[PDB]
Amino acid sequence: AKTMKKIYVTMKTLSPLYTGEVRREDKEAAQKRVNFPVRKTATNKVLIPFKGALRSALEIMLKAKGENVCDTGESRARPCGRCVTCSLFGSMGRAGRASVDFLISNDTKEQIVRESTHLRIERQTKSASDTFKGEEVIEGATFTATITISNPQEKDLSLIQSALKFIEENGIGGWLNKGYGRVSFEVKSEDVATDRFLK
Amino acid sequence: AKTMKKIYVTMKTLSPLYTGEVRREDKEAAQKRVNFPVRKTATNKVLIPFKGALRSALEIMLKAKGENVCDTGESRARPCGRCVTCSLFGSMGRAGRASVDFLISNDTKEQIVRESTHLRIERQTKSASDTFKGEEVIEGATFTATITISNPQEKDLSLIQSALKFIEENGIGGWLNKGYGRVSFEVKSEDVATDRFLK
Amino acid sequence: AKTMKKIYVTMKTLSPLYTGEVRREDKEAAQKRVNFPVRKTATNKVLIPFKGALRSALEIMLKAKGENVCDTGESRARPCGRCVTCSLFGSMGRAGRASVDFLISNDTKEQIVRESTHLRIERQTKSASDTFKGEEVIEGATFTATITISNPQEKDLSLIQSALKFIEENGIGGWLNKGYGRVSFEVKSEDVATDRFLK
Amino acid sequence: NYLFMPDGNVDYLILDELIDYIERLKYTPYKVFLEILAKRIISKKIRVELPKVVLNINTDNMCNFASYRLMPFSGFIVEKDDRIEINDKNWFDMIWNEEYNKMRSQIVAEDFSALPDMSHDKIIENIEYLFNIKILSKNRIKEFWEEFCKGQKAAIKYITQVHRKNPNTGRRNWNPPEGDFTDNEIEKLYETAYNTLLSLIKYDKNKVYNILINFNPKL
Amino acid sequence: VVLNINTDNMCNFASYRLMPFSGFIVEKRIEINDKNWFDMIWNEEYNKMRSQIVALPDMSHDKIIENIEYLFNIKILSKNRIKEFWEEFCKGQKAAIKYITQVHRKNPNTGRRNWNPPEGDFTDNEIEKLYETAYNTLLSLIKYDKNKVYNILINFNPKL
Amino acid sequence: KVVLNINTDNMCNFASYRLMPFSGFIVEKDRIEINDKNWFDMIWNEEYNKMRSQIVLPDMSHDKIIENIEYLFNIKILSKNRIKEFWEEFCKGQKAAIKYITQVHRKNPNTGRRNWNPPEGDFTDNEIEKLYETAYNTLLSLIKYDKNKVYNILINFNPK
Amino acid sequence: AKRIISKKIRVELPILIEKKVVLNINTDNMCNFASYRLMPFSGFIVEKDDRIEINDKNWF
RNA sequence: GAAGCGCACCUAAUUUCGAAUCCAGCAUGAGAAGC
Ligand SMILES: [Zn+2]
Ligand SMILES: [Zn+2]
Ligand SMILES: [Zn+2]
Repeated sequence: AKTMKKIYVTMKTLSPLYTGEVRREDKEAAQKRVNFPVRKTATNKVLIPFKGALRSALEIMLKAKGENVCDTGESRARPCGRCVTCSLFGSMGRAGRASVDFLISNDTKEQIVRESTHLRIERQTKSASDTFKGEEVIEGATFTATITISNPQEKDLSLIQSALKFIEENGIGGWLNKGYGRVSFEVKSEDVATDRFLK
Repeated sequence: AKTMKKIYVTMKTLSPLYTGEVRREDKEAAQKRVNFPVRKTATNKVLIPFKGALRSALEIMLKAKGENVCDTGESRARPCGRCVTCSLFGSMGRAGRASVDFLISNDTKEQIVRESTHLRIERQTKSASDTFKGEEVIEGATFTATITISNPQEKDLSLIQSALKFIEENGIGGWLNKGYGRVSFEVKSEDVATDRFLK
Repeated sequence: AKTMKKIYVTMKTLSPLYTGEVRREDKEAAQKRVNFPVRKTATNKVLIPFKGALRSALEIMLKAKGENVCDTGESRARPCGRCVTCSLFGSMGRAGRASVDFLISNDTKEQIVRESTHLRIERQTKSASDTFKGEEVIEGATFTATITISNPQEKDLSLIQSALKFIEENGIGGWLNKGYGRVSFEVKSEDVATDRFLK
Repeated sequence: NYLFMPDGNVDYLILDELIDYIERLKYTPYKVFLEILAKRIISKKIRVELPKVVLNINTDNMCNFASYRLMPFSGFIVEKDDRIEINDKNWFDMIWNEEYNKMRSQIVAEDFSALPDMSHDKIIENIEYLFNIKILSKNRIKEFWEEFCKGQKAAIKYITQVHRKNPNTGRRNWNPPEGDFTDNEIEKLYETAYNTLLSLIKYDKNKVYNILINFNPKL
Repeated sequence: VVLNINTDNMCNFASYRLMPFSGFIVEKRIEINDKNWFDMIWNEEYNKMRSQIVALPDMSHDKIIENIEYLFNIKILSKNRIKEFWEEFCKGQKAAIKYITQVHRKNPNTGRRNWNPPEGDFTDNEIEKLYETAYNTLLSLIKYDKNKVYNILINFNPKL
Repeated sequence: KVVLNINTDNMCNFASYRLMPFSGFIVEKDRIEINDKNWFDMIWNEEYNKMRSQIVLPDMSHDKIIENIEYLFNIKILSKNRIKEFWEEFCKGQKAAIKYITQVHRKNPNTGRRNWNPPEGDFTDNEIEKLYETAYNTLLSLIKYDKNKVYNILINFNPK
Repeated sequence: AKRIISKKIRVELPILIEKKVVLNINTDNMCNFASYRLMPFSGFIVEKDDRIEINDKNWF
């Protein structure tokens, strides 16, 4: 409790990135022009959910390794509370110690979000049977997050860095199967004392 | 789920290759100089979609074999999910196990991207009735992609390689009827563990 | 949809050939050395457009026969979609069944491409007025192209062979009225399956 | 290195004897932080200063003009999250076109301000048939109720937008039916959806709301 | 407060008459000036500062509607053409005039204008008359204000 | 009478004229009023909430009911919130409670999700579907009883 | 290098000098048009060798 | 065996599509102390 781990995460896109609008009003205002808008701030900066990506990464690798790690991905699945990812990201009775911030971009939509034309091609005619327009974040766009771990253990840095390498492999956001979301992570960790703000 | 199949493909370009700029901003910036821009990255590398080509190859070939494969290429076609291409490349209800990256170039624009003059000739006059300008990818250009299959089966690598040979017969993107897109693929396949990042 | 037609086309050049360089950078880097560069690859092999020559040939013969074909080679002319050249080589709604590869030389530009002095001579003084330099493919050079028809009908092979005989009679490439580009063709058809790559 | 004669290298100095001291340092100062004496120090080939990240995103044409060089630019300063940027007229034209497109998107036609007849039983039968073959889907019924609550004119406009067979493509915006059908049955089912929605357009709001809860309970 | 702006295209929303509007507030007395005034003042200042350092055909609205209907049916005025003319109209009247002049210009070395060719069995004199009709129609559409051009062209290219 | 309901604060100075890019709506009434989007969002919500204003027994043993509800409370299908909601429904009639168990037990055609809480444990999928079924029969038979017995039986499992 | 060191210039035989940009104009009178904090300004881009700076009509 | 020449011109536009579909549920806590 006298120390806190702070992981500054600097992510850079190697592929085009899509995650989706979640606010119904901005989706409606954008779906007059764009069928798939990116999730944006009101300050015009792209957000990418981060806690679910790290948590899903850690449950897949820790279930492949063989540890007694629960699955919170199933429909209304209750977390157990006695596993590693329940300690790090949360349980029913205890909040997760790793407060994972959103992946806020460094830049703004007019520099990173580009409208895009996607297609659906008939397999016999080779003609565009369908098309749609989705916004997408460019390659080389830089995103900043901060993971704040309270009462840290020894393995938390290794767990977060391994989950980031899994996200580098598999992608973040949506449309991961068609090639979107391939990123790189740079980690600057630092142990702080919880009484740093007190003058 | 403990194992995962990584398929590293390197596409050597043997004919010219046109893929199309999907980004309206990049098109409008580039349609003052060339009429058919190449799909490029913001890091100035060529982007080619890969999941749709492998999917279309597998549906054409497996419909020709007589296997139960739904045609997703028809307009507003809903995948059934009880297919074999639906397991690899997704359905309405289950994501595809084969996450297929974009074919990003090893080199950059101004090293593999060239800017070309195309023509249209009167048949009774043999004079240039129309001229346009396109952007094309040179021959010998190497592209790398990685296909990660999450719950691997035995048929996945053979189906992906088959589909690749169909692309070497037909073409990867753009104007496949006039000769563009004839390419070759080199495949390196490995079966990694899912807990290879967890330390 | 179950079978597919391969026409393997081997063309032997019988009079010197000139297809022009299309790439602006390749034409600009050669203008101090040759005024007329030949269309080549980055692997230094000669590239000839073939789909347009076959389409123009079939339009000319089928229009002179009296069958209903569209004259696509007029400026910005939309193909009709109901003629057999629209079936073989495409329309704006349906792609061509006959995907026609480029004519790729079997040898390198060092073995088959030579520089040349073309003249313009005054008629009264019988003297050299203008001198210019071209690149020409020598006679005896061998080019290969594979024509793949996706939904083969009965008459498509005969239509391609009649267009090849027309191209032998007229010429391919440029400078056709000066005697350039007279070729010979050796078609090798083959009815392959569409599912032959499936193991 | 900041000096306020130290023999070691001095990158910056913070200040005719001044000139003598400055020349007396080993090497030479890169910048000195000092009027006429500053320009005299300039005459000894040494730089002077005389005491959010700013980003000039602009084209460039330079007129030397006076001793100071310039570039005429009336423009815009944009304050952002951690940076301040400078843009020209074209940026403001682009944001003006995007905002003006966003404006007309709003207040379209008459929001919240010539139809066939068929019985209520017929309407439940046709919506119940087209629910189960995936033409009148839940998204379709939702946007039906959204365009209906803004008036009958908006609902006629949206129905004529969905049912419009585009002469370039021959594709109506309906969801294609699920099951084995030939083409003529597919257009007849689309015309059935046309007539059913245009006939419930004539009904009152509580006779529509009660017909679309048993297909969309989150209307 | 003085309006000093257009008051057509004034739609009905419930018991109110509204208009989606986008403009400037000038405190001088109080002037709600539009983008026309702003481009005039911007040119004034830029021209002023730069030195410090150193006819439309009159065609009726119903005709306009009939003519763009006819040229859209025969594909001379297409959705891409209307969309590009709309973007060039958003940059000003002079830029759009340039645009339609570049489209209409018969190139003396080819005899080709940048219009899409007509769909139909028209002879070359009729094709030239329909191109002149397209030039006169869009060039008369240039003279109208922005909301009226948007209203005419939104019935033709919905994705404007 | 032009009344400016735009904030006259935050206004720049360009070309010796103060100015502020505006983006709102003009409203006819005596007054030609200038309102912002917030006003149109408020009016849109008021008219939308003015249009949405017009919005109109296999009895088993008592011991079975107790044993079933004991098992479902232990395996976490019939929880405290669902018992409280069922009690509020039974406290507004039996037909309401019919509709409530119909709503919770309604398997979605597309997803195959019933709105019960997944059973805690390691049961198989057919066992999970039969457990949702006996939740349906147990609650539906409890609607057939009267208010006193339903009250005393649910207060053992939800003390509120 | 000896003669250069005698002429008082440094030599290495094989100091964060950043060419910043200076605003030099008020930003208090900003406004929100379409999710951007903008102010139209009239000025000059002066290109002093130490730093780029932006100035008003007063400076010219 | 020598020598000259190795250059010019046009065109670089146009069109279609930019939609559709599924979900919006749960669960825990309802007290504990003073004055
Ligand atoms: Zn757990
Ligand atoms: Zn399927
Ligand atoms: Zn045709």
